[PDB]
Amino acid sequence: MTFVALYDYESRTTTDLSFKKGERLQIVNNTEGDWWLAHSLTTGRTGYIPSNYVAP
Amino acid sequence: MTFVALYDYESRTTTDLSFKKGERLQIVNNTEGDWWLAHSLTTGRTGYIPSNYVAP
Repeated sequence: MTFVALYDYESRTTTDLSFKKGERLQIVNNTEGDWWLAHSLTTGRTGYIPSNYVAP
Repeated sequence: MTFVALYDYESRTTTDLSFKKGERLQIVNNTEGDWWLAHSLTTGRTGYIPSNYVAP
């Protein structure tokens, strides 16, 4: 259910969450799933993807 | 190792990857881990966090 921040994190974009070590966080269930850093073998581009959009 | 895009996805920020259905993608191993949408019970803010930054 609930996690705790091991480290400070400063947001790098408009969608990530800043937090300081020790905060208590709850994971939100979204349709998109976990996000992974991926490389497209098709296009050569790279960045984060919604795991629920892909399959092995 | 390798996944395939089930759906089109259009990037919403500077760090996500756009792709069209059918592309082949490889997951990149990063230090940050998976990213989760989280809600901070401490601050009330919400957004994506690097899973490796937190523990239960």
